[PDB]
Amino acid sequence: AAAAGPQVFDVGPRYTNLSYIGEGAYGMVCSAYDNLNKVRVAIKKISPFEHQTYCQRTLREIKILLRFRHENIIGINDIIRAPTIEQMKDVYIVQDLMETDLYKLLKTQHLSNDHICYFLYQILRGLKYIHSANVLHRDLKPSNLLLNTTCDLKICDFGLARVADPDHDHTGFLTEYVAERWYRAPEIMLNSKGYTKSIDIWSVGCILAEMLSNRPIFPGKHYLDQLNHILGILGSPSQEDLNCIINLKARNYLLSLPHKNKVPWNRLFPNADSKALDLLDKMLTFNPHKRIEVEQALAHPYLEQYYDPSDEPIAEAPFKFDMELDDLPKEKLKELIFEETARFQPG
Repeated sequence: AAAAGPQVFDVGPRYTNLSYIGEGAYGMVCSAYDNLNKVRVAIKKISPFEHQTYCQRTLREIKILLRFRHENIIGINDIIRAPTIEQMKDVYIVQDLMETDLYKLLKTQHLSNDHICYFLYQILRGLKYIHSANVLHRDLKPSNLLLNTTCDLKICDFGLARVADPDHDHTGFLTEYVAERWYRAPEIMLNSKGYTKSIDIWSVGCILAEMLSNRPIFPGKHYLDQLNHILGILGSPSQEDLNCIINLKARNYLLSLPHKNKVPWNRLFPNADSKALDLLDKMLTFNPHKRIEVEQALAHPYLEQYYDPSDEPIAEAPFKFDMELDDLPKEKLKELIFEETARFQPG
């Protein structure tokens, strides 16, 4: 078995000339030469079978990525695992090699207006598909946007993704949340489980702001600070938008805060295209009901060079029902992962 930083990175006959390209969630990532397609590929080694949580996120990601087929969503090209459940301790996911991600790129590179526009278009084109499958990504952020050397953009990391469930979106004030703090919609901190499509549009809005300035727009240091950051730019919510928050504890928290006026986007982003700021405004709308939808965003004048709804496909096979994964034991989840990965076996 081939070794790297040894641990075991055992990827069969097909994949050779391994190079460590960092750590991931439940294992390590290497590039490799695909001896069959004659290209360098990315391979992620995953070891989740000890933890119900790691199993759930792995199964969710595999089920979604295998069902989805879209230019702006990372595909699974292969999955390497032992031929039996008993021998399966690890799973290797083979994906297109993407040389960087928007997180890494924004560390050092200034984006041209043309790059910002093309990246935003591709994010929303991928997100249109995701949402058309009745799926929410729920963890959109620069590190989950992969880029290759020709600036093709692919959304990745569906470990926190859920089937949309607007009916069951309500929760109490200060409900604990998993997805990265700085990209969370205001309603997550107030009264939302993040089970509606509008939470993903907020994250895209945050990413657009970050592309315009190379710094996170709402770098909250703590759960409620995320909201003070948002209201420090957007200003105090309107009476109308408060009237939409019926949770008394969430509404009274907002009422307790001193009045804050809106900071104009052109003051924050003086170098920005005016059309980009108009669209930013509509994505970073406090009220999730008034927030722009993905298809409206694609149709915005900022994106007019790219917009072509005939070339913006939707999903053939939406997830119509909850994937009831939350209270399945590890052992069943391992069986489902085994079954889900069976198509890639010589077998």
